[PDB]
Amino acid sequence: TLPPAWQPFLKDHRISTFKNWPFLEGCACTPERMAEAGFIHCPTENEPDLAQCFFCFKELEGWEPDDDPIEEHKKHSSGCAFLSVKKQFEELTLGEFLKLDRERAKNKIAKETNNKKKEFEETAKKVRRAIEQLAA
Amino acid sequence: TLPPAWQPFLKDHRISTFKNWPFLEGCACTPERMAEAGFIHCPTENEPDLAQCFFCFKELEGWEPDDDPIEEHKKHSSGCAFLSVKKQFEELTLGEFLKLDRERAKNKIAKETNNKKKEFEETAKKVRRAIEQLAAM
Amino acid sequence: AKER
Amino acid sequence: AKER
Ligand SMILES: [Zn+2]
Ligand SMILES: [Zn+2]
Repeated sequence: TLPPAWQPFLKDHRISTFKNWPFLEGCACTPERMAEAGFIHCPTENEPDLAQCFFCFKELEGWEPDDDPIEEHKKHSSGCAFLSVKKQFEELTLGEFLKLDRERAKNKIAKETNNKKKEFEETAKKVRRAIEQLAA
Repeated sequence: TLPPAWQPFLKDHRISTFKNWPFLEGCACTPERMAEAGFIHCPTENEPDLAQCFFCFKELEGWEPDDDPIEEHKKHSSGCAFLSVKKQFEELTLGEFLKLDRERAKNKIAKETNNKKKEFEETAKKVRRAIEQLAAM
Repeated sequence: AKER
Repeated sequence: AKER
């Protein structure tokens, strides 16, 4: 089998992650059509339709039946390199594949970074608010 | 990097396994020339020059300075598929690679199975004899 | 689809 | 070389 770390590159792995995905047969954003776009299902309490590009880590919720996952992905993360891979996985070379996996690694850090930033900003809003009240 | 069980597909990984390899600079079977042939160093007490194809698991000892590792590999395991891979590693398609990784998996199965066979035949020999020596009286 |  |  394939090393687990590499599995999300596989459409069949990504599809398998959709458990209790509301949008099925008649819909445009089926698990299959979603995995083909690079998403995996990663639901929460307050965001049960949450999905994520495995490659650029863009997160989208609030899906609708007529949502074309590829169209939604291009709009929200036009920079996503996976969007550009026209070749089939087994048709790739290790070289190509190794370069791709590298760009993943970076995207992941940049995402980890952007998150850290957002959490920072939320703290600071709490910090300012607290000082203003303490001055009044 | 690359996964642990798939490391040996990397030449530089294989080289790295040669620690206290006796045959160096002036020799034909340097670590580099050995790894290029598919060998990794796997020494023992009574067989310290022991080496092994990572792909077909053929084991060779008793090396000599003028031994060309590729020539020795071809003679001892002509069936070895790695011997046939002319491409550079990173130039392989994932299909080509997975196809290869599966042949190795099979190769590994065979060696282990063949081993278990030898062990068992040996045991079957002992048991048989014990019984013979009993009916000798 | 909305963003988180 | 020879075989183990
Ligand atoms: Zn993406
Ligand atoms: Zn071999």
